[PDB]
Amino acid sequence: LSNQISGLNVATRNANDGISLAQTAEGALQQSTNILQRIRDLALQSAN
Amino acid sequence: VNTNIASLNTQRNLNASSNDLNTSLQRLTTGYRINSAKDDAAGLQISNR
Repeated sequence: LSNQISGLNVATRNANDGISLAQTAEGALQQSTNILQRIRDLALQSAN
Repeated sequence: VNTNIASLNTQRNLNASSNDLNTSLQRLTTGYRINSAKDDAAGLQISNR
């Protein structure tokens, strides 16, 4: 039981670090969506 | 959770909204939707020409 709870705690910690990593990835992807939105903005403005 | 608070997303949002508010303030005080500033460089060329 002690081995189980210790491995469980370290696994929950690793899962928390993974959640944070994926959160940074999601933020970067949202920034990419904003950049592509601005790209389409200037592209359709380039119809002129 | 005491060494830091994750509420700084609200700080980011208030910063962005203050930028938007200053831009709209400029737009209304000069009467120009596109400012004499950087915004809409193509529209800026059209306006200068």
